[PDB]
Amino acid sequence: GSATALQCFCHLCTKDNFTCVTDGLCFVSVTETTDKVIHNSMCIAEIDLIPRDRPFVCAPSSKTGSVTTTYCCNQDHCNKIELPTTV
Repeated sequence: GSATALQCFCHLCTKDNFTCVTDGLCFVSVTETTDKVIHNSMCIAEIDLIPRDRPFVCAPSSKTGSVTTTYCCNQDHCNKIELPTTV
């Protein structure tokens, strides 16, 4: 149950049930710049874990710019509802 199989509500899914089941985990990129607020939810596959040990993409040392609060979790459908504003 869950953990290895995550249905992460994703942005590009559309007819993919609005969510895609991953082999890795859930991942939302919330990057609110002065460009726009770029919040995109994706099902992060295990292959998409970069690096595979721990996707640093979920913790790129967001210091002040970009406001990139990356959601990564192993709960089902926890995608855009993980840690509240964690850089």
